[PDB]
Amino acid sequence: RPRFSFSIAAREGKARTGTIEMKRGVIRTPAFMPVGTAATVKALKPETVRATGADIILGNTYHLMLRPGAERIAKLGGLHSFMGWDRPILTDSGGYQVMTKQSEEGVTFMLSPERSIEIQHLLGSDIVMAFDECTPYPATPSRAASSMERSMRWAKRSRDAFDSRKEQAENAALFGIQQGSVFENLRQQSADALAEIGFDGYAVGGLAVGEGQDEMFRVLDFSVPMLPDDKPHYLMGVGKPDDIVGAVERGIDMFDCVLPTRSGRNGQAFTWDGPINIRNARFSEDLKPLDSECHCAVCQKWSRAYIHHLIRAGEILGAMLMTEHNIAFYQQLMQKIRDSISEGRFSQFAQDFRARYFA
Amino acid sequence: RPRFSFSIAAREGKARTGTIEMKRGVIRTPAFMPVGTAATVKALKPETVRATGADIILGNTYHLMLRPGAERIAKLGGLHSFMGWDRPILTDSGGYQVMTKQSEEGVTFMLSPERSIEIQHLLGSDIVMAFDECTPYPATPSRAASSMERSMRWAKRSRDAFDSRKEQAENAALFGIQQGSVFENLRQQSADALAEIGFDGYAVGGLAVGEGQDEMFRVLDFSVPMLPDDKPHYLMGVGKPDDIVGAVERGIDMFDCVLPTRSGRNGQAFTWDGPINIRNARFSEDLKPLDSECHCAVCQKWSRAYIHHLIRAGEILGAMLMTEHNIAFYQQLMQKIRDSISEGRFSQFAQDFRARYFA
Ligand SMILES: CNc1nc2c(CCNCC3CCCC3)c3nc(N)[nH]c(=O)c3cc2[nH]1
Ligand SMILES: CNc1nc2c(CCNCC3CCCC3)c3nc(N)[nH]c(=O)c3cc2[nH]1
Ligand SMILES: [Zn+2]
Ligand SMILES: [Zn+2]
Repeated sequence: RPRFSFSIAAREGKARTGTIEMKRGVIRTPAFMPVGTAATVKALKPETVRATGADIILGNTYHLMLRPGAERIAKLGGLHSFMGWDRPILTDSGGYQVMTKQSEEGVTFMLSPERSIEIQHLLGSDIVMAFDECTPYPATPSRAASSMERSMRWAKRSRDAFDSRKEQAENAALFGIQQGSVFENLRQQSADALAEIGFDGYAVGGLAVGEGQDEMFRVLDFSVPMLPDDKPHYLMGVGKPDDIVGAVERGIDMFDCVLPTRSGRNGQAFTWDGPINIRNARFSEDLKPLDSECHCAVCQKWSRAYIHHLIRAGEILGAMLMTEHNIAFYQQLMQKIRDSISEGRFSQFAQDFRARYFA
Repeated sequence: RPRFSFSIAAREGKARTGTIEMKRGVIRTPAFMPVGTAATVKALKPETVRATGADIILGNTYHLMLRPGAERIAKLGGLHSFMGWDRPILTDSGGYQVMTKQSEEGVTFMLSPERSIEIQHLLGSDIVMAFDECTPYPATPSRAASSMERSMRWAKRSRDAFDSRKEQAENAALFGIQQGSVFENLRQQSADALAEIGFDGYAVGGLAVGEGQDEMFRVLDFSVPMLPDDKPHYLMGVGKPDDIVGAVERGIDMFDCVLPTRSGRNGQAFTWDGPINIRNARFSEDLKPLDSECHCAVCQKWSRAYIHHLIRAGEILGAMLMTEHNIAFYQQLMQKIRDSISEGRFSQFAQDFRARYFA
């Protein structure tokens, strides 16, 4: 395999399906990336994450640079070896989660474009995110513009830091992040600056920060077409099933979110008929699986009533089973989206999905 | 298979190795039984418990009768179906863990010999423990005697309750529990009373309650020979690796303990060179597996340094990996004990084990 090759195999409207080939593996797009924190996808062995269908996972830079330390992980052989995941890993740049002392050089809380890129190198990341300033929502246009402009200066710094390190440049990929809050002109300036610099993929940053789905979709409507069509489009931090479907309808190829893992541990199970909270007393004697159609190992073997008991009791197996189901559900969603675009029936799928999910 | 058949295949001194055949499976003896609580072996899927080599697990009566309820579990199909373990289950009688208002009828806190036997029936237990009064340590001889005598009255009540229920009598087995604290004459009276009543197996109760290994071994020395030789001998609540080895040297066939699961979640890992606490800073960059010879999946794939990180971080995968290793270690110990008795070299094994474990 190549360092990086994105190929689009089929299209429907603005939606695309295809593949990213990297040295450590192939990523089917549109892709959902389960999130680790602290070098683990919470409550799952890597082999379980893979069995759900995940092709890539996100590593948590912020946590790891604090514990156990990026240099320690490199000493130990890198994140893949450390945690036992041998397929691609995307790492965020660490600044969204830091967001103490902010300046043009970076932030102390320390992190700069150069140090972020070096930490991701030490971790052995396959997809490296440029270091950016996420812009709070709402933002005035002045503030949005200042932030975006800083982020684009930091994007060039990130590019040059990555390219400076031969090992990294030859084996990893680098994504830039579009800012500009909800303002179309700032989103355009941002897209143009990133395209001039040139990246292997382009994230849409600064969304899912409190604006709500209608506003998120409105900004995606104009923002995603601004990015280079022939590179992947990553919507950071999104999201709920219905958010994913509409974002693919608007040209997004990649997704990450803590929703399935975090809310699973809290009792929320995704189903094709909408989310359920398994702690609810109505499930205490319900012998059906979490979802009626789901192919995961959890739905093949255990009832709602058992998982209800486990979560009510605070048992670790409860978090394990809920998280495996939720991540499997997300992967099954992505598979249905891929197959429906490939068959030219995604718009029908989206409508059918919504009718039933919100029934 | 039969309801219950214990066959001794080989002997060495007082040690025995053999098999218990039951309808749901065969149990290799000497056996270690992982403990659930709340219808789960903490942090493990049943298939993982089986992969470690366990032939039977213990269910936690006390917890289950409170949550989710014994009648609810029966409504749902019984404990085996509920939790997904289709092999034998031993259930304790619930009184050790209760130990509010104690009387000849039983205890309120409610539980009596009859209700304990019925709860174990509702759970669908394969090996049912008689309901007894555990005797605190230390105990005066008067107090020990009174308690033992009550327990033997309750043992007959348990026998008659079990036999009254045809379904239970035909498909499950019933064990009696010897009391008498550390007093040989009371242990003899107890053995004699239980033998007169007749049980499928005999537990040694009332030990591992604070007396220390030397005293535990002294009481086993005279107590186990008092029990019928041709039935299994169960030492309840024992214990550390070294306790297990010496107890098999004294004629014990079955063991249960929370030590491997509970202490695993706390950072303690068993190894052939003695226990280690993985939280210790000395492991932070140690690339070796938890134990150098262990065949478990955890030692094949992850380092001490990773598990150290996980437990320090309070990550659920840490508890999962530590518990799988510890239960696998215990099962490997039992296998070495079985093979060494079968080959007439157990006394050598015991000496070698101790020299290295305490090196
Ligand atoms: C939920 N919304 C959201 N998340 C955003 C994130 C994070 C995406 N997820 C990373 C994981 C979080 C735990 C470890 C890795 C964002 N990140 C960056 N760098 N810039 C954004 O504008 C940015 C914007 C984001 N919006
Ligand atoms: C650790 N020592 C110890 N435990 C004893 C236990 C419990 C054995 N383990 C049962 C599991 C605990 C959680 C759910 C099932 C004892 N039980 C009974 N009935 N009588 C004893 O003398 C008795 C004596 C015991 N001594
Ligand atoms: Zn499922
Ligand atoms: Zn091991």
